[PDB]
Amino acid sequence: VTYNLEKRPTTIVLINDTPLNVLLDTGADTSVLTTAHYNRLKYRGRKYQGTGIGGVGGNVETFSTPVTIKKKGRHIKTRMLVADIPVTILGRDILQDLGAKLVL
Amino acid sequence: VTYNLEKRPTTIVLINDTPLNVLLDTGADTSVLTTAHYNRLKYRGRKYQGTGIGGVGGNVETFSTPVTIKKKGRHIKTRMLVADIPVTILGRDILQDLGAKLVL
Ligand SMILES: CC[C@H](NC(=O)C[C@H](O)[C@H](CC(C)C)NC(=O)[C@@H](NC(=O)[C@H](Cc1cccc2ccccc12)NC(C)=O)C(C)C)C(=O)N[C@@H](Cc1cccc2ccccc12)C(N)=O
Repeated sequence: VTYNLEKRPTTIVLINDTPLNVLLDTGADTSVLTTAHYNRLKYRGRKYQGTGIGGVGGNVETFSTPVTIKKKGRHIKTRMLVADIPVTILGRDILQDLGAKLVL
Repeated sequence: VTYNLEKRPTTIVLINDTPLNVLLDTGADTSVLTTAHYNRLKYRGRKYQGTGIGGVGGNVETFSTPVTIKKKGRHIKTRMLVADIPVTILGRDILQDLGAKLVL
């Protein structure tokens, strides 16, 4: 599917068997699940301490956690960061894995 | 051109006749020039007070300024926000104008 950017590009993905609406963000180097979302997952793996991320408002502490993402018939097994951010974002690391491309 | 997201999707655009490397960010609702970049523009228009933007680290104050952007043979005349952020970002407002699309 093609997102023309009239609205924020969001889609539902299954993370640890829980359908979540996520933002597809080419400006995010890495993917981050909101703490609220991490707490609603049907299954959770261990929490590994992380070393933060930065954005427009400064830096925020993170932890990392193992997840399985299902979308586009792919089963991706990776680590995602967790942080108190406003929305769950799929960044370049997972976007590359799913085959997403930005065309200008 | 197609960005496969192995690296941050950046490109050079001319803003007020000044070539700048900008980040193409589908996660940004609106475009923001860094203060450093605004100060290096060959030409600058008036500054209009704005009402901030938010991101991962909280909110940051902004002002808006009229600009002309040239890229892909288009001449776009619009307003961009200015703020002390780490990089200049072209968000959905300008991305839509240039015809960019994200494909998943
Ligand atoms: C972890 C992600 C980080 N990237 C980023 O923060 C860049 C990424 O596009 C982010 C997603 C947004 C969703 C947090 N975008 C923004 O912050 C943009 N905000 C908006 O559009 C808001 C959206 C927004 C705000 C509030 C609530 C929202 C609820 C739902 C949806 C959107 C929401 N609208 C407004 C009107 O306030 C700004 C750029 C215009 C990142 O890649 N960090 C890097 C490198 C880095 C370090 C320091 C500062 C950076 C600043 C920008 C990009 C990268 C930066 C890293 N390695 O840590």
